[PDB]
Amino acid sequence: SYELTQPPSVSVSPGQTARITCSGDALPKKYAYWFQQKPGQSPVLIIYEDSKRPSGIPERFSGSSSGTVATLTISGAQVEDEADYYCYSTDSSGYHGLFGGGTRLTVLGQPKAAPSVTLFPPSSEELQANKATLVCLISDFYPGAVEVAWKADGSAVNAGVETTKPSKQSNNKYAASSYLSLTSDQWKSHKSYSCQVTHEGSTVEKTVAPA
Amino acid sequence: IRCIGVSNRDFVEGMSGGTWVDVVLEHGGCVTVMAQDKPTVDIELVTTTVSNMAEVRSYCYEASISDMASDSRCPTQGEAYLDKQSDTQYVCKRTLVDRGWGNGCGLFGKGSLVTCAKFACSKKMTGKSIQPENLEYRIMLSVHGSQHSGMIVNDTGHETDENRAKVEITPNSPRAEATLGGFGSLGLDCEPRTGLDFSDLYYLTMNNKHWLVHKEWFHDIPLPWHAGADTGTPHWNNKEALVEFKDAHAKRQTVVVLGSQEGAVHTALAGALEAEMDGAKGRLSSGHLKCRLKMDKLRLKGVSYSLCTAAFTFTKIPAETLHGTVTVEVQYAGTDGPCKVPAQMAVDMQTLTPVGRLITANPVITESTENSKMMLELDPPFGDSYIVIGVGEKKITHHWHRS
Amino acid sequence: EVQLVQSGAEVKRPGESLKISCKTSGYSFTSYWISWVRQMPGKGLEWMGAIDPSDSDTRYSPSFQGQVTISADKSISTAYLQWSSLKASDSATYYCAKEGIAARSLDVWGRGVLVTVSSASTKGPSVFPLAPSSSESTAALGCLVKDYFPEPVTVSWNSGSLTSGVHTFPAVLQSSGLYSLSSVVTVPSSSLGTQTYVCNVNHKPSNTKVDKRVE
Ligand SMILES: *[C@@H]1O[C@H](CO)[C@@H](O[C@@H]2O[C@H](CO)[C@@H](O)[C@H](O)[C@H]2NC(C)=O)[C@H](O)[C@H]1NC(C)=O
Repeated sequence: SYELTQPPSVSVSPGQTARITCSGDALPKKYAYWFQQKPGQSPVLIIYEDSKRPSGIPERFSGSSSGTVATLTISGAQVEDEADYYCYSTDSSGYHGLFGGGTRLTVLGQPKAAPSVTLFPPSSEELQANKATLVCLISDFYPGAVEVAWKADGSAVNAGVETTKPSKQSNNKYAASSYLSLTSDQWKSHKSYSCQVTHEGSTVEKTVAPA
Repeated sequence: IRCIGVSNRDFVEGMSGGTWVDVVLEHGGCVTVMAQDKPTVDIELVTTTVSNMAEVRSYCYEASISDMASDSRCPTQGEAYLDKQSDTQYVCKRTLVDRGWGNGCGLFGKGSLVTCAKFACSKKMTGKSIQPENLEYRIMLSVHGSQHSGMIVNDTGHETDENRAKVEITPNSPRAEATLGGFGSLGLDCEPRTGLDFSDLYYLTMNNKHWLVHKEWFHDIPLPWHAGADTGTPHWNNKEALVEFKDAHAKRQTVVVLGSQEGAVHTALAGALEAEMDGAKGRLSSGHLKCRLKMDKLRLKGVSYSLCTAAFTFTKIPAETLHGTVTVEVQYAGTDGPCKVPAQMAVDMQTLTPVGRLITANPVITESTENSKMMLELDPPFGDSYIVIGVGEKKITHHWHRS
Repeated sequence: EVQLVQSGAEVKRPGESLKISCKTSGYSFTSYWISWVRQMPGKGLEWMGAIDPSDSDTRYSPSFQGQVTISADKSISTAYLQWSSLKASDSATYYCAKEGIAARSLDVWGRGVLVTVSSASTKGPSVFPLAPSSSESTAALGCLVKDYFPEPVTVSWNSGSLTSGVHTFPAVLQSSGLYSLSSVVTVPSSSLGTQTYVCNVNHKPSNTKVDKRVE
């Protein structure tokens, strides 16, 4: 098979030069195309023919392909450039498409944000249905990396946990949710339920009790 | 009466008794044939259509390139080839490109390079063929059969109308007797090949405007072409005249299209004979059809009619045609119809010798009841004169001057 | 001026046939090639194939040649991408892209069509209120949308009135194949008693709109 190799993550401080490398074999003989894709938006053309910049793109995005390596140069990086970056090229024949693995950029200017956690016990109507659901809500944290655990009467909870991936807000601190499915019998078979939320060496604990 | 108001008219005067009248029919021109005790007949060549024309050739003047690539090999390392070279729809250029240790090749010398791109002609023109067997004339004739008003110049119906017929003529069988039941028959033995010319030309269509071009001019055009009529994505010959290669560097010979060529040919067609289609067939504009109609079985309608008695009225102001003749519309109020119109021209006015000759020879009134309208055309004498319509009391006189 | 309007979001089941379309308007459709790109959730871009509408010339990637069918009706200037047997692993966002002059040179991109394929069934949600205890100054009132399928579900507060603190977290795809979400809002404790809070849950594929009261 044939794939283009990209570094998974690349970090850069604001105002510095971020460099992204795309490794290929037929790149000494074929061109490359650099694309940028933001969450939810469709990809935009950053570089075409390995050295040219389209209209509407800022002057800082430059590029150059040298031998078996293509290189995207971002002089004076800013926080709005934090997105996914792909390269694209053709095979040795030149009539098929080839996409790289991707390079998720990271800008460290923004300050650390402790998570805001809200714990909700099961509703009154769900207990009459002989079911239960605990709702642990996370918002306004950064970066997007949390560890959710549940503690029934202090002891750990192995099954029943459901957790989402860290999703981004317009803050741009991240947000996520975690639900715990249970029955009314197990909800009333303990005394205290806690939602531990780990974020950057900072655990947040919230507790609910059937009282 | 379909020729009243024609710019290029021809007052062809026939022979008293004789059935031989030679008439030449130019496009946009008509001929009024007046003769002895026979009705005067308007003759016009309206259309010179052509039959199925076969698509001989088809050139290109707007192309679209697609799917290009350039394979390059190192010096002394083989002949560079691509994956879609032998495809006919692809134009390719195989040139040499300087290489070295900077480009990747381990030798300093000239190397190979091949660039290919898919051809697709967006806007193309077609050139067809014409044969004398294909052309077909069309002649319309309308007698001055004492027709009501002016708006008797409409082809609506006509099939139920005498004194006005259409005939079709082909070089193979150009006999085409014209029937006009009230006035009889009217033979017309016409001869083609007077139309100059059809020897070796082409019917060229580009977008929607057509012309007639020569043989070697249309053969000598630096544009892509194919001789088939296929619509199934055929192979275009001479694809190099629209696709240019310039300034290859190491892996991409910059390909450039030479743009559209419509106006480029339009500058080469200033002076060519224009043309016009007819949906499927094509029209011509040269004409000049020499013809000889025999008027043997022509019969004048309205000789038994007795000279009208009641009073006429001027329905519209008489006007002078560009040739000198005068058209008059009169309106009879009386059941005495049918009857011959007592129209004449005189200078003494009392009484009552005529000077000028009529054009609409022996004018009648078709309808009987009750108040009919009819048309007239006279050739007044040079100088001042009077025109008199009617008989006896209640007659109408009018002053007139020619030139 | 160039416009590549793709199809709408599609939810199918494993095995069903499907055909997504890319309607174009604004350029010479029979001149430039049309390429398709697949992007799985949380994964990267994958070029599937390309097609020239002048003669429907097709180039398929070896990873997809024999599993998809690319057609195009040049009469209406629209490309297509169809599957006969839809697998569960085909759920992704699909982009149609007008190519450039060079081979496989991507020029114009669409907005992407969402293809969801699961063996679940359309089912309405179950709405449950969420109120905290009793601080005593501010509070957070939430609503719980339980065991629904498929996306999306729009939840507002008092008919779109409350605009501050409206929080709608994304859904979680549980192992049962159904989605579930919750929507919270920040309300001061002093406002309770002088203001009635009701969440408006609305799900179109089930045609079910349930508004719930919150303590
Ligand atoms: C030319 O057109 C005129 C209409 O402008 C025709 O007039 C006819 O008039 C009579 C009496 O009003 C109607 O009974 C007919 O039905 C009309 N026919 C048409 C065509 O509508 C006239 O016949 C046409 N041909 C001529 C004047 O010879």
